[PDB]
Amino acid sequence: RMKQIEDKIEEIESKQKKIENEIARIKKLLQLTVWGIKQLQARIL
Amino acid sequence: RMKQIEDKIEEIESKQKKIENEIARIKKLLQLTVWGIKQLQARIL
Amino acid sequence: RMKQIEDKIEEIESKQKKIENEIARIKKLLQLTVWGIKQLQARIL
Amino acid sequence: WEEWDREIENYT
Amino acid sequence: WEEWDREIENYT
Amino acid sequence: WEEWDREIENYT
Ligand SMILES: [Cl-]
Repeated sequence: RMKQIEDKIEEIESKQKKIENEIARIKKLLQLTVWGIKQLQARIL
Repeated sequence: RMKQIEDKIEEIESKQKKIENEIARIKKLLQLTVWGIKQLQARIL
Repeated sequence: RMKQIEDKIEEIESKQKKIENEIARIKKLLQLTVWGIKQLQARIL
Repeated sequence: WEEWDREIENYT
Repeated sequence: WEEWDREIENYT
Repeated sequence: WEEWDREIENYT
């Protein structure tokens, strides 16, 4: 019961890293869409 | 002490599913804002 | 072994709050890029 | 652009 | 658009 | 805008 609970946590920790890395990419991806939004504004208005 | 630790993990796992589903929707939502950004560029520049 | 497993979970829970708060900000941030996308469309097309 | 807009409020 | 822009760097 | 576009599919 102990060991399996430690294995549950490894999984949780593993999935959490995945989450954090994806979020990092989402934030940069959002940085880029912001640039484009603001760029299109300059040309046009 | 064992049982409550297993209940903590159920919660954690539950909140983690919520997180992953929200992120899925955020990625598609970002796919859509990308389309619109690029579309507006074509018309204008 | 018990105690350290409870400390692992505190960390996990701590990192999960961070994740949820970041996601909240990402969703609002996306709300804003949507506005701008749609706004630029009106002016132009 | 309607699909685009329907999808916007859909995934949000 | 200033609120829009203030909010941009605000939530980022 | 190419860097912008290269980066788009890059981080996605
Ligand atoms: Cl998590």
